[PDB]
Amino acid sequence: RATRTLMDIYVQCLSALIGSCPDACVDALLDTSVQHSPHFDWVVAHIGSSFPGTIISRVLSCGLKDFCVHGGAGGGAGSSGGSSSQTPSTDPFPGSPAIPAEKRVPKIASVVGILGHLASRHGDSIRRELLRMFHDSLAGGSGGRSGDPSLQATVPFLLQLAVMSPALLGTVSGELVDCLKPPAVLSQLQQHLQGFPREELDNMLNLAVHLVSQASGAGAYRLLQFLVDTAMPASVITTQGLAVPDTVREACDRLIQLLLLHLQKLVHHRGGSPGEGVLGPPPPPRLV
Amino acid sequence: YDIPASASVNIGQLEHQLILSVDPWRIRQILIELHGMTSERQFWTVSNKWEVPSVYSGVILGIKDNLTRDLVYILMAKGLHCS
Repeated sequence: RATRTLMDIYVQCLSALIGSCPDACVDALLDTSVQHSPHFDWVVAHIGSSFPGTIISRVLSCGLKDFCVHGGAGGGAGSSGGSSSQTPSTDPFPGSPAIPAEKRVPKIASVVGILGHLASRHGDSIRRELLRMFHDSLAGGSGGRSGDPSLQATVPFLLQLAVMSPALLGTVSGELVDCLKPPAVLSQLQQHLQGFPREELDNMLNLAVHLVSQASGAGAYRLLQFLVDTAMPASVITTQGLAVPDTVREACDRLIQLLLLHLQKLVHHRGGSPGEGVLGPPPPPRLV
Repeated sequence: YDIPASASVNIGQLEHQLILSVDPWRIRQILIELHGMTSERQFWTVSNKWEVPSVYSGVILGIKDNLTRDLVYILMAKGLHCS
């Protein structure tokens, strides 16, 4: 790897020059390099080249041919399994999140690539919710934007996290908080299966896992009501009927769950009374 | 339910009762209680259905004390709505 660094630097400079100035001085060399990488079948080399191209030549200006070449190289690298390669590329893209990492990582538009990106975003959100760092807000916003941009199939990705947020008892509260934050930051992209999931077993599991938390964690009823208010665009009647049946008719699987659901319904009613008919007078009304 | 042992739901119930209140004495009591329990925030903009004409809106807001202007605004709005 003695002369490889110089070749990588020259390729990065050519890509930057082609992105800045629309010239044909990097159309043949990039194609030859891509063909050589495809014939060599080296995922680590392609990942290193992509990282070097996205490290400093990704926040300068928008690219047309260099971006297409990078997308083709990423597709050729992800054509194989590339388990460790993708596992390292996810961390490399999450570390260099400044500033066009979202447009460079999710540009593959592949099934396995989107699945790996969603898994990495969920893992990063869980780690940020469990650590509660200063820069966790930026990572959460980036994950929410990446999830909203990839709106192809998010029901299974949300169900896989909802099923795991009720198995444990220690990290279950943090997982539920991260899921609620992601749903509030994504305009509730998945809300039809929000009530049919926790029917009898998941609801009891969440009620038993919430007892291990504190008052500051259990005080998320206001956030839950605020998230449920600006949601349920087509499945509001069923959710309201289920809540009224599990809260008033005493049809809850647990004993303390009915009190929590009653408190949640009261908080939702208070929020609807304070937001719909008590917002303001001069500006136009809100859209609920 | 009364005595919710909280603040947000208590203020919500209080402003709901204020909206549902017609007698001026109860209105004044609720408004002075809200002014005493909260900061110096206005409580007249709690209903978008109270449309006061702009001919008197410029003068109804030119009052130093917030309690008196809030009371007079609520009274005028409710009187116009009842008329």
